[PDB]
Amino acid sequence: ARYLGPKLKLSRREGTDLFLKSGVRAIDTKCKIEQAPGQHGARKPRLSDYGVQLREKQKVRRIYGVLERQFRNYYKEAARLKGNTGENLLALLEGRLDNVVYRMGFGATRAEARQLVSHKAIMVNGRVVNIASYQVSPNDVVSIREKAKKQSRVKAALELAEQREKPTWLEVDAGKMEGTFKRKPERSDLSADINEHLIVELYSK
Amino acid sequence: AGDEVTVVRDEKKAREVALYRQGKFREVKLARQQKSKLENMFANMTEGEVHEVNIVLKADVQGSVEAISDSLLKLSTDEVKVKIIGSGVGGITETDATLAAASNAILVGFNVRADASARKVIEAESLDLRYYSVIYNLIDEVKAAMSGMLS
Amino acid sequence: MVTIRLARHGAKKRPFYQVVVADSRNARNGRFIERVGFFNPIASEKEEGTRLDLDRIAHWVGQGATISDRVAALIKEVNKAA
Amino acid sequence: ANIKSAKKRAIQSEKARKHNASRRSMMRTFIKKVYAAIEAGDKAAAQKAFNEMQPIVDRQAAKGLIHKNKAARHKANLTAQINKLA
Amino acid sequence: KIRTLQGRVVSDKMEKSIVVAIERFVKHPIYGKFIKRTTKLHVHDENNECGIGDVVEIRECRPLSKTKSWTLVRVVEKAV
RNA sequence: CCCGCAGAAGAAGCACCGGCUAACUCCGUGCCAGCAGCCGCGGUAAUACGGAGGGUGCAAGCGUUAAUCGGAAUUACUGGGC
RNA sequence: AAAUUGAAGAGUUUGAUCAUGGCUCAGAUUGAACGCUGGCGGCAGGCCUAACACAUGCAAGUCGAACGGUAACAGGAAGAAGCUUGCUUCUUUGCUGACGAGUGGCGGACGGGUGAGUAAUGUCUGGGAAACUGCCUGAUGGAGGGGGAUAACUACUGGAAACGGUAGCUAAUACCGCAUAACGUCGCAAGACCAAAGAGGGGGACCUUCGGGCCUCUUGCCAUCGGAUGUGCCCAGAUGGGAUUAGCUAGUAGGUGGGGUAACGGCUCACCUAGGCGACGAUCCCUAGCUGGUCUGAGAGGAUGACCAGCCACACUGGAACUGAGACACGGUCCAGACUCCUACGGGAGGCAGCAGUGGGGAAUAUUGCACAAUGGGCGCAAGCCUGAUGCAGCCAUGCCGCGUG
Ligand SMILES: [K+]
Ligand SMILES: [K+]
Ligand SMILES: [K+]
Ligand SMILES: [Mg+2]
Ligand SMILES: [Mg+2]
Ligand SMILES: [Mg+2]
Ligand SMILES: [Mg+2]
Ligand SMILES: [Mg+2]
Ligand SMILES: [Mg+2]
Ligand SMILES: [Mg+2]
Ligand SMILES: [Mg+2]
Ligand SMILES: [Mg+2]
Ligand SMILES: [Mg+2]
Ligand SMILES: [Mg+2]
Ligand SMILES: [Mg+2]
Ligand SMILES: [Mg+2]
Ligand SMILES: [Mg+2]
Ligand SMILES: [Mg+2]
Ligand SMILES: [Mg+2]
Ligand SMILES: [Mg+2]
Ligand SMILES: [Mg+2]
Ligand SMILES: [Mg+2]
Ligand SMILES: [Mg+2]
Ligand SMILES: [Mg+2]
Ligand SMILES: [Mg+2]
Ligand SMILES: [Mg+2]
Ligand SMILES: [Mg+2]
Ligand SMILES: [Mg+2]
Ligand SMILES: [Mg+2]
Ligand SMILES: [Mg+2]
Ligand SMILES: [Mg+2]
Ligand SMILES: [Mg+2]
Ligand SMILES: [Mg+2]
Ligand SMILES: [Mg+2]
Ligand SMILES: [Mg+2]
Ligand SMILES: [Mg+2]
Ligand SMILES: [Mg+2]
Ligand SMILES: [Mg+2]
Ligand SMILES: [Mg+2]
Ligand SMILES: [Mg+2]
Ligand SMILES: [Mg+2]
Ligand SMILES: [Mg+2]
Ligand SMILES: [Mg+2]
Ligand SMILES: [Mg+2]
Ligand SMILES: [Mg+2]
Ligand SMILES: [Mg+2]
Repeated sequence: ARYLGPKLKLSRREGTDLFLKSGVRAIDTKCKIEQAPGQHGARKPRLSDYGVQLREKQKVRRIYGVLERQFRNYYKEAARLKGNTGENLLALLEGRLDNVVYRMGFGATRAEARQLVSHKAIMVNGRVVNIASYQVSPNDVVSIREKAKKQSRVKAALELAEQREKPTWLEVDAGKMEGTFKRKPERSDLSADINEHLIVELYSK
Repeated sequence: AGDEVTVVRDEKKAREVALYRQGKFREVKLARQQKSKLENMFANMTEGEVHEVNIVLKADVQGSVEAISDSLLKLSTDEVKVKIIGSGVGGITETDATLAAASNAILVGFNVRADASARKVIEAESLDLRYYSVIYNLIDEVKAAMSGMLS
Repeated sequence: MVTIRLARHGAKKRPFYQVVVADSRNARNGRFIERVGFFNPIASEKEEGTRLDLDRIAHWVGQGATISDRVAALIKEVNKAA
Repeated sequence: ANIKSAKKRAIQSEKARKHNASRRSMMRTFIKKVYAAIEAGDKAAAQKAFNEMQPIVDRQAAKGLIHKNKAARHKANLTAQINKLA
Repeated sequence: KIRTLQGRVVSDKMEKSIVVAIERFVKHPIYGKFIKRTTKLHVHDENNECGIGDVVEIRECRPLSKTKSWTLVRVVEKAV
């Protein structure tokens, strides 16, 4: 299952933008971010250590749209691999098809990218893959079908992705509406707002 | 007994239909029983002269169970009551053996028999099993049984 | 007697046969002396279809073993290939 | 029994049984006679009994009624005894 | 070439038979303290040449007798 | 396994919110009815009982119980004392 | 290159403190059960309790190329008879294809099920000598000649039945002699002894009674030494609790001689010795199928043996033996016991812990399904037949896993 409910409430709880909206309007014009949801959202209670670790984990999980068990499997796989586990799991989450195809600029929201994917609108290496949680390999080539190449939402997506910051390990051609995922990033290319240590100490109890 | 029989089309829905029917029936029967019990517990505070006889009944067919229970319950009198604990169709099994052994009752087999499992508990327990094959003799003996309790 | 027979492995609608030297009196998946190779009637063209150790086959046949039909046809096909 | 083959097998097993009984009976009769001669002490009679017995064990072992080793043991022990006598 | 074990005589009372203790010295599984265990065996000897207090050499053989499956090879040192 | 048809159209519940332990306010009773893993709530100011609004965690599942190990260095060889 | 990178605490005794010490909670996991709720798909799993008792259907056959044979169906033949003169009843013929019953060969000792029993009669590991083994394979040879029975069948004849009894009654790779006998057996040697079976396919010439002889090919049978495989036997170590279970043992421990087994052995008997085991735990009582592994744990460890695979034991309970290469035998035989059923009361029949399924017990666990298309197994030269093994399907949120409800 997925989270089908209101979206800005997640940001309000977490206290920071999660990019769960298109961006046509600034987030502040839509909601009062500083106040937490609920009637008692004005108050700011104490948050214990376990609380802050849980909040960090929840932030990551909500930002990448993953349910609990899948996240547990990701953590286990990262622990099994070599190197710093935070780096590996960050690579793992970014290896999903939804995050990549959104990051290539073919959609407005990760939800929109996932809805495109589940409807057999994309190929990798010329093979149609509808499974959202598919993991991509380096030098793989991603493209959209000609059948759904006419979608106006994709067209506007190709434009609104422009004002965002563009990645370094990816190459995208709006001319052929396709992309190449040259190599997997490390921790460095991602936001410093993500504290992996709290997640590590949380799960490793 | 007497329920209407119909052929149905599909498989999965029949189980749910039957279970839904069972739930409401259970609800209603428990409702009547506990309504009576709650209403009349404190009314039962007074006492009087009453002769109660408890029986547990095993009969061969459904209609036979109905008939025997009906006869015994209609035979009840204001001061002489034949309160059947519970009856069912089939053989006399350990549930009936330990049920009759628990309460002050008797196992009566009408055109049915006992089984080894109930048999062991009965011989260890000294519970009384009464065997009859004719309705008339059964009524006669039970009538004697209740009429002997008086005074 | 000892014979070379096919033992089924894998999953439903996904057969994978081991090539086994075993007593005929044991079950299909029962005890056996030596595993020799494998066959896969489903594998795609980009993957090896079959593999057998021919030397051991020769050794056991010389010892006195016997061959089933499918195994015999398999040896015929592999000898044709190489 | 229940199966046809079971009945037929029992029927023929009975026959095999009485035939084996007869042949084994002859076998023991002969060994008893040679043992009695051995206890008697007459070397000529002992040798004669040994020679009339000798073909019989070999024939019966040939047909499989008694394994070869049992006949060999019997003959070897009996000749050992006859040499004990003389 | 023949596997052979060396042991101490403890019983020459039996006719054409002797009893020998084989002492083995091994560690404990979990505690690690080295213990000294013993095995008693019945050995066949044909001239009753052994004596109590000797130390001898024995080897495996067919079941020459019940509870008698080892045979004397050579008397290593004598008692007294 | 593939292609076509129509329509957002045929499809979300469970437990918890006094501390341990992530998440609070009012109404109804008044050591009663009740809760409870432990400390312990309830005698008219109940974030602990019942209802409601809000929130937290899981999800085609959610809880309770049964059972083994861990926490237990609480049988201590690694690793306890008189 | 690679095949490990592993370790958290909190509440609770007192006016307050430190310590000691018990209790409770946070995590994983299950053959799970119950409550509320419930869309799809993929893989797996599903009587843990009464080794309680079972209705019914199926679960072990095959070979006419071993044999006497026609019980059925078909083809041919005389032409029976008919007869529309070239179409159809009965008139038959083992004549042909085949094949009910029967003898004979191989197989039911494998595959499947269960864990009642066993503290070793088991298992795990590493060694060992005194053993056998059908079907498979290597070598050397052999394969001459006879004899008397029986089923089937025929005619009778008991019993309620199960099942019988008598007489005639025919053959074979069924049975039994004789010849021949070494590299086999026994024996120091000398010596003495031991076996058998044919069938089918095709055919020139020749014999020829066309009975087939005769030629050739294939496959069967006998003996002996080998290989591969299975099984039997022995040794050391390891394999629960109870010392409020301290002594146990007289074929018992040895030895000589007979006997027995495929094999060694108190395996069995006669006699002689007086021994043997036990605090390094005997004997006795309770409990228990074992292992490769599974769960947990940082590790050492603890608990456990559902599924898969190897080993053991059991088939209503107790006892015994035959047949057989191999059993002291789930769907074989005999005896005793209980229980269920049939009866003319004179006597008889039965064994799901095999696949479905029923009753009962329990908190709790399913379809009286399709097919031999594939793997594997038995029989055959082969075609082929059999297979509730196995392949696939049906029911169940029991679990892992992926997807949607925009
Ligand atoms: K019988
Ligand atoms: K002959
Ligand atoms: K919907
Ligand atoms: Mg899921
Ligand atoms: Mg097996
Ligand atoms: Mg024979
Ligand atoms: Mg050592
Ligand atoms: Mg909090
Ligand atoms: Mg509550
Ligand atoms: Mg207090
Ligand atoms: Mg109030
Ligand atoms: Mg309330
Ligand atoms: Mg609420
Ligand atoms: Mg620990
Ligand atoms: Mg510990
Ligand atoms: Mg202490
Ligand atoms: Mg699909
Ligand atoms: Mg014929
Ligand atoms: Mg005819
Ligand atoms: Mg036939
Ligand atoms: Mg059998
Ligand atoms: Mg069972
Ligand atoms: Mg060994
Ligand atoms: Mg006669
Ligand atoms: Mg004749
Ligand atoms: Mg013969
Ligand atoms: Mg000679
Ligand atoms: Mg001869
Ligand atoms: Mg154990
Ligand atoms: Mg004696
Ligand atoms: Mg002797
Ligand atoms: Mg047991
Ligand atoms: Mg681990
Ligand atoms: Mg361990
Ligand atoms: Mg088991
Ligand atoms: Mg039974
Ligand atoms: Mg028995
Ligand atoms: Mg035999
Ligand atoms: Mg047995
Ligand atoms: Mg059976
Ligand atoms: Mg009987
Ligand atoms: Mg069954
Ligand atoms: Mg029940
Ligand atoms: Mg086949
Ligand atoms: Mg059949
Ligand atoms: Mg499902």
